[PDB]
Amino acid sequence: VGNKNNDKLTLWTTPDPSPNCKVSEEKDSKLTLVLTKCGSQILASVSLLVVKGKFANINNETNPGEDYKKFSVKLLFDANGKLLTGSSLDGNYWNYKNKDSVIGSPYENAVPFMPNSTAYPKIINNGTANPEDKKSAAKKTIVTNVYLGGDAGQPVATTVSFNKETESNCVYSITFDFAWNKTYKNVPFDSSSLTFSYIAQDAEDK
Amino acid sequence: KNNDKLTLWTTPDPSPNCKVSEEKDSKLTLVLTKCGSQILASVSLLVVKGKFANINNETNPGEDYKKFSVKLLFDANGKLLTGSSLDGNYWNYKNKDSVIGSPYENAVPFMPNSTAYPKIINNGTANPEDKKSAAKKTIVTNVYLGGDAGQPVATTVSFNKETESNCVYSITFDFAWNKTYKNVPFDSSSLTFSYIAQDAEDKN
Amino acid sequence: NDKLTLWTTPDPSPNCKVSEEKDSKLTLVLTKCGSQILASVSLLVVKGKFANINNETNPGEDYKKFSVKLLFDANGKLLTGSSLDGNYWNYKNKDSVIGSPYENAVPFMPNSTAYPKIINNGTANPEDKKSAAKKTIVTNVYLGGDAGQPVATTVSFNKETESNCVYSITFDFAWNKTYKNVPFDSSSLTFSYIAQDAEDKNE
Ligand SMILES: N[C@@H](CCC(=O)O)C(=O)O
Repeated sequence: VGNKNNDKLTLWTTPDPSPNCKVSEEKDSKLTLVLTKCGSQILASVSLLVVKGKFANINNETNPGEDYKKFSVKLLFDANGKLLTGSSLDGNYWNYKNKDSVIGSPYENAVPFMPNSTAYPKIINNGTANPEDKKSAAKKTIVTNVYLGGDAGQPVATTVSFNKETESNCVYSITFDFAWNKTYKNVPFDSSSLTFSYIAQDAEDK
Repeated sequence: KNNDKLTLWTTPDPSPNCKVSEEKDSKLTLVLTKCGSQILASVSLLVVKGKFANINNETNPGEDYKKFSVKLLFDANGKLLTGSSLDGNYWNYKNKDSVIGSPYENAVPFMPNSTAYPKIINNGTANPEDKKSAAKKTIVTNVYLGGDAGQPVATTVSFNKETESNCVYSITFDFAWNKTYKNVPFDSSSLTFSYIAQDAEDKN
Repeated sequence: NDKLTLWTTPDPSPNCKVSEEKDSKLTLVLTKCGSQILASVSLLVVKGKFANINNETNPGEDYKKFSVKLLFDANGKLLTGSSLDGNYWNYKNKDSVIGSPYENAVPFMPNSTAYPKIINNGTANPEDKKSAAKKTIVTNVYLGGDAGQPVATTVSFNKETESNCVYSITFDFAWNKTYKNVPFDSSSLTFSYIAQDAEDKNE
């Protein structure tokens, strides 16, 4: 209920979260996500440690199926930038920064942290596959690798997508898709930190 | 009014604004955000007509159909020069999802640092201690066509590499691929990068 | 722009030890964007073992990797065991450094909570498990800015204990290719990390 130390320029999970995320089951993972506002862009840092279930100890020798070689983590946001319930991330410690924790009250508005609707539109598809007015599927996308245990020999194909989701009537979204072709033998899903940026939505006029 | 001199951009949803093969054959979305001593940049390229709108290296083998470059040339004041791939009409400081009413006079603080990224590196028989870095002017990475991890494109961002139109600063995007792509539009995933900024003139 | 940048200078003299004293130029710029540091790093080695890599004539594993460490004290000052010399490691003034050594750069240090110095999980319950990998960024830089000359690059935060350091930034470089007369001249790498907060002043 009010502090001098709360910065509305950082929206985060806290830097050292308790289990806060669903990969396979409730609270089976720690998502560390920091969104820092640098004006027109968000500067983001993401790492995922899964602490129990299917992906806490990957073994594709003993679990060869394709459902054991990929998963997705979704953040769904409403018109005001609030986290919606169908999200992978629990909202309890998803809030503006105060020291190494969150502000006293849940945030009302985080639109300026949302991926820009104009740059990253949710998309309409009829007929005209190309009148040369065609809009970019890929632009909403960052494609890279993270590395399990910070080992360069354990890559995981990582796709960050902006405003790709429609679930729970969301207006904005950030999706992390992880997938690997290597057949990993007893490798915890513990991802190296990934820096990325996206163009920010502006605050509403009045 | 709402005009933000901490962002220099193409607008987030540009009309065709770029030449890859021919005039206005592509949409370059480039956002430069000033974070003091560094520029934070996001770039994506959609080509909407010509050679690279639908890559088919089965029907177009050989290497002029497997690479191209996009150049931004800047003068002493950071203004976009005419030989640039990018058209300057909607290259300007931000105003609420568009550009400011008038063309900018100065964007030096957005330019790649001359000291960090000197125009000409040629280390002679110079002493080791005096040697300058060719690679430092360079970022080497991949973007992915259609946001598909199986469609990589070797991407080099180069700073102050260009001499064209007697430019003092430049940003170059070189794209190339070895995969023989069958009907893949050049529609690149977004690339985040940073570079060291030139200081403002005089009393900075 | 000035107390918000901690750097090597953009065009440094030899300032770094890879094999021997002042055998390399580390360009490191740390820019404060509030809760995160925005970083650019590039390494040119100008003499010794790694100035002209030849793994045909020097096949051993000690010729195919090396590490560059920055060790920091409680106040964020560079400690002497560091690879980087502290003479031109300071807050920015134009394309150079301030007249006097800095007293405090805690707000540039990698967050202790996000990147704990010792965090090992013998007799830890799942919920209490701490991440080795989170302290890590793993990527490639490219020698000469050539896409055919990759170097596996790991940036690690608060991994070092040397000289009783409180914070650290480590650059590990390694390659499997057998390079024949390739100077170690790395392409620039952008990265960010979560920043330590300034300590509470007047309570
Ligand atoms: N270097 C500028 C900075 C302007 C400011 O910080 O307001 C000046 O003092 O002229």
